[PDB]
Amino acid sequence: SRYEPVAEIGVGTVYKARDPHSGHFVALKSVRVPNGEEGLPISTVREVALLRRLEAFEHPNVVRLMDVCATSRTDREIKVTLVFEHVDQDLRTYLDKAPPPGLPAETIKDLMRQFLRGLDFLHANCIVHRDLKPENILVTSGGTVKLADFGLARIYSYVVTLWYRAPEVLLQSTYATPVDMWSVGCIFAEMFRRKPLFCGNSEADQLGKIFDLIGLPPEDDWPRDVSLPRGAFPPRGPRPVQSVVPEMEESGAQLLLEMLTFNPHKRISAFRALQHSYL
Amino acid sequence: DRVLRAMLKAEETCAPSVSYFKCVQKEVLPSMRKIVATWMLEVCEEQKCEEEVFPLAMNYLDRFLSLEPVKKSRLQLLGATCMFVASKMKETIPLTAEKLCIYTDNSIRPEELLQMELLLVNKLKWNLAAMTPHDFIEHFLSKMPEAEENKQIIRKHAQTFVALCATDVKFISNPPSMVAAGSVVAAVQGLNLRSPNNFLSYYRLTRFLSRVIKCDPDCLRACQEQIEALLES
Ligand SMILES: CC(C)n1c(C(C)(C)O)nc2c(F)cc(-c3nc(N[C@@H]4CCOC[C@H]4O)ncc3Cl)cc21
Repeated sequence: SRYEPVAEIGVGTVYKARDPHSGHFVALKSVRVPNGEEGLPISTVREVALLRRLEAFEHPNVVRLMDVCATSRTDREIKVTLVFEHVDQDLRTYLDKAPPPGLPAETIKDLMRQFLRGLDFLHANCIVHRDLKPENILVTSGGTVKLADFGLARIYSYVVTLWYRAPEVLLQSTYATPVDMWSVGCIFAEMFRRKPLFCGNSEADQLGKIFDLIGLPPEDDWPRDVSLPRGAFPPRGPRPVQSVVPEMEESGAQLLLEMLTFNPHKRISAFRALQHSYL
Repeated sequence: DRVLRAMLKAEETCAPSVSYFKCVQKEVLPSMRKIVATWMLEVCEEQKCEEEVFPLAMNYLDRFLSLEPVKKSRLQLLGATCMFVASKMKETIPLTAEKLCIYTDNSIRPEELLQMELLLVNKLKWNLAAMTPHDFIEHFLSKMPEAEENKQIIRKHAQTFVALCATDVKFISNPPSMVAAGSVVAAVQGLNLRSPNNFLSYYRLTRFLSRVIKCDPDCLRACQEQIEALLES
C-alpha cells in the first residue's frame, strides 16, 4: 500500500500513517543499509525475511510486520521501510499514567506473563532482542503487551541508555540469549517502584550500580575475558531486593533475583520464569 | 503440529496465480518458463547449490510473474535474480551476481541483476522465507513409518520429483505441501514397486498424507499422477 503519514510517533524516526485501503494506522521505521557489489546485503535480506516468517505463527505478544519496501536506492545506500501495525502506547507511558499507589499486583503478573510469552517466542525463533526497554515494550488499548524493534541488529549496526544492559555486555564478555532476561528483571522491578532500578551514565558506573543491589561477584563467577577487572569495583555486599523494590511478595523477589543473576548460565530463562510460582 | 499449521498458512500467503500466463503476462509463455527453469536447475547442479535453492527460486519467479508483466527478453534476468535471492536465503556462501551472469554467457551484467533484486524483493514484500516442498517432505518423513535408511532414499527420489515438477506449470497450481506429498507418494510407490517387502508406507499413503495437509485425497492423487506422467517424458 502507499500509506499516507498522519503524525510522528517519535525517535531512528518512526511515523504514524493510515493504511489507504484497510484504514488501520501503521508505524513506519526506515533503516539505511550499504549498497555493495552483491546488491542488497545478505544479512539484510535474511534478517527482514526471517522477521516476515514470524507473522505465520500469529503470536499475540509480538508486533506484526505487515509490509517492507526498499523505497530508496543510491550507489552507496539502500533505504528499507518497515510497516508495522500501530500500538497506541509504550510500557513507560502506561507506567507513568497509572495513579498512586501503583499498578495492581495482578496487573503486573499478567503483564509479566505476556512479556515472557513474547520473549520466549523470540528466543525459540533464534532471536535475541538485545535492547529490551519499556519504550520498545508496546501496550495495546486492550492491555495486550507486544514486543517491538527486534531482529534488526545486523542492518541497524551498519546516545542510548545502559539501564537494562546485562553485566556481560557492560563487561564486553559474552553476548547471549540471557541478556534479555536481565532486562526483564530490570523491567519487572520498575513496575513495582515506577522508576528505573539501575541508572548508570557510564559502562563502569552501570556495573557499580548493579553491584550495589546484587553485591560484588566472586572470582569464580567472574568471566574469562573482562574489559574491566574485578579489583576496579569496591567490595559490596548483597542488598535485599525488598529494600529497593516496594510492595513485592517474597516469591516475586526470588523470581526477580533469578532474572537479576550475574552469571548468564545460572540466570532463569523466559520459559522457566513463566513456570515460576509467583506467575 | 502447530508449526505445520503455520507452514500451511504461510504457503497460502506466498501463493502464485494459476492464471498469470493469461491475465498478467503478454509475452512470457510456459515453454519459456520451462527453458528458464531448466537453465536454473543446470546452474544449481553445476554450482552444487543447496537442494532447496531451485524450488525456492521457481517459487519467487511464479509469484513475480503473477504480479508483474515481464518482456520475454527479460525472463532469463528474472530467473537469474530469483536464484540470487534464493541463494542468499538458503546458502552459507550465496552465488555471486557475476557467477550467475557467467551462465548467461555474460549477456546480462551484475548491475542489471542488482536492479532486478530490488524489484523482485519489493514485489514479493520481502516474503523470502517461503515454504518449499523440501520443508514438507521432512515433516511427512518423521510421521512415516520407515527406517532411517529408507527415509534417505525417499528423501532423494522425492526431491528429484520436486525439481522435475518445478519445471512444469503444475508447480504454479499446487502449493508446495501438495507438490511435496505428491512427490513423496510417487517416490514411495516407485520404491515399493522395486522392493515389495520394503517401503511399506506406500499403503494408502495418499490418504495418510492428505490427513496431514487436510486436503482432498483426489487432488493429491491427481497431483501424484501428474508428477509420474512428467517422469515418463
Ligand atoms: C519508538 C521506538 C521504540 N521504535 C523504533 C526505534 C528504532 C526508534 O527504537 N523503531 C520502532 C518501530 F519500527 C516501530 C515502533 C512502533 N511504535 C508504535 N507506536 C508508537 C510506539 C511508541 O509510543 C508511541 C506509539 O505511537 N506502534 C508500533 C510500532 Cl512497531 C516503535 C519503534
